[PDB]
Amino acid sequence: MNDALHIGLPPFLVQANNEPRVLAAPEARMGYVLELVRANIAADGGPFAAAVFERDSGLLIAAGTNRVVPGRCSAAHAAILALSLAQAKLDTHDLSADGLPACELVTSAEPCVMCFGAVIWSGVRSLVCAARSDDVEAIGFDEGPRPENWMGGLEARGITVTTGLLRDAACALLREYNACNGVIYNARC
Amino acid sequence: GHMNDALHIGLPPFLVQANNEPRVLAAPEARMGYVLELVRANIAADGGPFAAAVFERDSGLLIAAGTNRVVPGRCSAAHAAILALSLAQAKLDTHDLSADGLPACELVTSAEPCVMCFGAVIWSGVRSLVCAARSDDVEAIGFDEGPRPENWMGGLEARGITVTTGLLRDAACALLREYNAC
Ligand SMILES: Nc1nc(O)c2[nH]nnc2n1
Ligand SMILES: [Zn+2]
Ligand SMILES: [Zn+2]
Repeated sequence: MNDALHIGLPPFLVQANNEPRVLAAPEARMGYVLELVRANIAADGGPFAAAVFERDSGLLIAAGTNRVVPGRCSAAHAAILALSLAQAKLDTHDLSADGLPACELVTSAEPCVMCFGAVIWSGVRSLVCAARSDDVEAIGFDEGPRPENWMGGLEARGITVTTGLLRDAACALLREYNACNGVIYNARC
Repeated sequence: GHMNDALHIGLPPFLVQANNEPRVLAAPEARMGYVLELVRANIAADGGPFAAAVFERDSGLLIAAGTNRVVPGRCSAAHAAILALSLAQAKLDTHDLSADGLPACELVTSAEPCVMCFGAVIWSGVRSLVCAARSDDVEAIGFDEGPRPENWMGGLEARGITVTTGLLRDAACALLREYNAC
């Protein structure tokens, strides 16, 4: 659309944002996010996904995935779509606005510099990641020149940080995606 | 606004018009001038005092323009640079503005990008960034730039994006000051 910023969502992602879901444990939240990653890969997207949850209830607010290529938008990273769709559902730019419960971002990989800033501005009070930055860059993706000690930057910003949650599974998905990135047809892929 | 099958960021009349009107501005100040014009209309359209536009670096052909639409759009990622770069990619049918066969693109923005936009610029494919107001000018009216890397400018140049700042700074600050006063 030339009259607005329009990022369509693949069916699976639409399903994820339509069906009520509650996941109490961190492993439960991250496990669901990893399901979206495999499904995004199957839906022509990057091996990345994230979701916004109510930190104290585990209620899924919104889910997002990498749609850069099919979306014709380099700003379409998982964290950004998840944060935006969440803000659109709660009808506010601040997920920390008076009246709403604390929000948490559960992302399959540590945020690049762009999404890093996106998180700080989002209003979320917590960030939980799976794959470390080195894991993402090991298969080719660039995290960008994030400020030094970005983690300490978030905490000082009142944003608690956690990483490595279900890292092994997150890494397995990053590597299978990489094992198909090529152009030579692979029936196994 | 809010949707189920998509993230839809509506645009106000003037911005829609700006994204569909033929406009070729060769000189740098010409481009920055138009952009500051968008700032004003945006302020009147309930948006923040920020705007940007992507241009064909050498011909000055306007490709797309964006403005801060955070509050009215209920989206903290809706900064001038994000939308402009995003709508430019939409109009050129690609996520990479440096794609082969595509002309070099430039993002003329009213204020220096925040840590977030900093990254968007890097992943956008643009090869040039021209800014009017400086970071301290932005911070001087209550707008945060977030924790950017040490020497974000060198960070952009190291990646093939030449940076120019201070262009029409004074004219842009007058718009920042007025926005702040109201
Ligand atoms: N710092 C800052 N804050 C916003 O909300 C912006 N929108 N556009 N550019 C912007 N820059
Ligand atoms: Zn990112
Ligand atoms: Zn910004």
